[PDB]
Amino acid sequence: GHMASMRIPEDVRKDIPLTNEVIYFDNTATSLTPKPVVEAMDEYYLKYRANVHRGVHRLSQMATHKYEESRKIVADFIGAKFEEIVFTKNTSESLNLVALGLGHIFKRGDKIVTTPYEHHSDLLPWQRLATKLGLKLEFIEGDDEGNLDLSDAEKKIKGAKLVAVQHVSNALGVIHEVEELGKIAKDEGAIFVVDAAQSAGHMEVNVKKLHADFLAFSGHKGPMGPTGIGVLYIREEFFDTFEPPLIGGGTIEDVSLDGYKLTEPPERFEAGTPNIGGAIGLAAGIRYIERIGLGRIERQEHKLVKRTTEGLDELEVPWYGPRNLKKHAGVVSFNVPGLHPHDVAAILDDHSIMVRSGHHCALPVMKKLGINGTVRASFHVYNSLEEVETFLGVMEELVKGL
Amino acid sequence: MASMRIPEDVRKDIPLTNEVIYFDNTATSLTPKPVVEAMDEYYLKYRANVHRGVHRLSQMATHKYEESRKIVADFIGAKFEEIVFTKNTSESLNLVALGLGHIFKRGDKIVTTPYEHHSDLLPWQRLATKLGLKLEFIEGDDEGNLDLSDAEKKIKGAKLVAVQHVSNALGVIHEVEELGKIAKDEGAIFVVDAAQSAGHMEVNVKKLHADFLAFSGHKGPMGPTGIGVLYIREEFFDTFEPPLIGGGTIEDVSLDGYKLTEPPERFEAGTPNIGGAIGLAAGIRYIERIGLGRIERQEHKLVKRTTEGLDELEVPWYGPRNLKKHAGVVSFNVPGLHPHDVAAILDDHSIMVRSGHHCALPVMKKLGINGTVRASFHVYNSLEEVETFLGVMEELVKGL
Repeated sequence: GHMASMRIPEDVRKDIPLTNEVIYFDNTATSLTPKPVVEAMDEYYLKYRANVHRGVHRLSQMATHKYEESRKIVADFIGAKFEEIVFTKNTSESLNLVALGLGHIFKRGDKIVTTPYEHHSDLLPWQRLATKLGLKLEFIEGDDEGNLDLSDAEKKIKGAKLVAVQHVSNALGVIHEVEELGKIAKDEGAIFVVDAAQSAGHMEVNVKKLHADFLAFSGHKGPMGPTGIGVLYIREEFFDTFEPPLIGGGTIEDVSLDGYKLTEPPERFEAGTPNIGGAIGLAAGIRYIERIGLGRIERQEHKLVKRTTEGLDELEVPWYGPRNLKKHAGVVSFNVPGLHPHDVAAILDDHSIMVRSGHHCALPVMKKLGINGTVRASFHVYNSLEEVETFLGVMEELVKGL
Repeated sequence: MASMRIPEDVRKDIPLTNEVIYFDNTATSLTPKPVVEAMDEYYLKYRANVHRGVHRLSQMATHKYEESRKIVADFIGAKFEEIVFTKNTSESLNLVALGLGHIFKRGDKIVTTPYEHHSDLLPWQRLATKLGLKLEFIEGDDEGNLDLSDAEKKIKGAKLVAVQHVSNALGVIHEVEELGKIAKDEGAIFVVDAAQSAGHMEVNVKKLHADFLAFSGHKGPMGPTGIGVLYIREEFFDTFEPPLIGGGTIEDVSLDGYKLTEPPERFEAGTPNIGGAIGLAAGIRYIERIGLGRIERQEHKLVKRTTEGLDELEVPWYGPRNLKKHAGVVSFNVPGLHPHDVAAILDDHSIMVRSGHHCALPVMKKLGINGTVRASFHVYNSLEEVETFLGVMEELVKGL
């Protein structure tokens, strides 16, 4: 897992056939998958297929070893300990598990604080908890670009029980000052939860630097892994507090008809046969990312955002999110005046340019901006400035087409 | 179905069959190349998120994801909207218990079997503890046979009944049709753990009288890991509270609240295991080409010869002696040898089997044993393999 010499983006594109067929700017929805990751999964399926849990036999020994290796690889990627990594199906499961597993700690009137730009998965579970338990759900103030008011964050966070924030917005591309928010939460004694679904694999994600108590991410996005695998980081300090929401096979020490005994993390939290192929694929993605380097990925994406946003300004096409590109990830949301985003996306698709349109599972963002949705181009290290120029040529013809 | 030799033409698609004698199918099945091919095709050729995005990749992924759900629905006799994707059976079962929790009142009763896998036991125990419910177990014998009279007595007044279709530790095939009729007569919710029956024999929600049913793609259906199914009968759509909510489960949201969408999306939070659903559908299509009939027949042959062969060697084996009630699972013990040791020796001969409690401690405690060695099959296993196995077991037993 060390960086290698390589040409970006050429050397990455070589491993991804779809890059030869379409201009894929829908990375926020899901990334394209490199051949080495598919080969790693295929190897499991065809060469060492077996359940884990240290079955006596050789195949289970090899699957168990690779599963464990994958969990270590994920731990190392985010700066956590092996035992603090739990595998889930996606970020959404991970976040819901936090709310279910911590539900018992709240008293009527306690406070939960989040941002107004959260993806539905990092809003709904907290709304349900607040409604059921009579809690206060408060939102840090921010502007239409996604920039949070840190003075308001300090006020809001004081006396909060739990703070949940996204690292990067999937609709705006704003990169929040998570390290600062985490500091405020820990200085105020609040539990700090981070939705890293749009940051992981696109920039540094480190639990210690973020002051995270819980952190969630999805394999299928930035990390260039498969679908059906997500991660939930649980800081060891919460092992005596967090109630496993899902229990059963693989989570126990002892069981009888009258009760049962739970084992230790991380198995205590992983009920049933895990997504063994998916964890292996994710580890593979992470290794692939490590070879490239998160610094190269960040830098490439910034070049793409810079040219895209500048192009759109030359076309008088309004774009959303921060103007300071230092705080803008590889996501450019925009709109063509007079045209519904779905129509724009359709035109782009006719030109083999894949973008997403709509509310992006972020209705409160759309409502705050007073818009119905946006068109969204989102990048990864394999996207090229040439593709951005094709895109801008198409948007130019669209715009002139009135 | 397609004309093919069993097990030879299935074996041709599973390279591992050339390396080992795989008798740990109840843990997980081996995966045929066409299932891996279907998933690779998704990853390399139409990789995208679903939810009907405008772009062509999303249109194709969405089409294939919907197709996969229909294939699953048809495999178990359900409707499209009643099929919810989960990571595995365990998640499925946990979701039932969490999603129905609100309907219970102190003193209501849940009934299950004493042979349940932990995943079909612990969620009920927890629910019973949290809410102050009665959790009762149907009496039965050491072979796995339930006492249907006692079942009648216990199910009366029950709010919810949960049973496994087939035991992963004993191989017993329960009278699920009969139990479900009883449950429905008594006004109880009927939940079925089909993890061990799916892909090995017919599983039909209408015949079983299921209100909820769970299974795992990685077992009998010859699908990938990380994909499970939770069937929710339409009658419960507005009763079942979705335990996981978020992306993809809504019609509208605002800072002050939300409204959920319709099933099945209402119950599937976040990006689904698209790859895994497509793989599972591929496995179900592969199974269907073989035909469940031919699967069940091939397995009965292997069990018959195995159980006869062990009888010859005076090696005790567990579960029903009546083979019509005995699935493709044979648990046993070699007297004077711990099951892990038997498994290790077998492993030396390239025969893969599992040993231990099989996530069924109550079975082991009921039988007065520490665990068992367990050989389990699928349609790709052969009688020649069983003979090789019996050969190794004979030599072993002979080391008096």
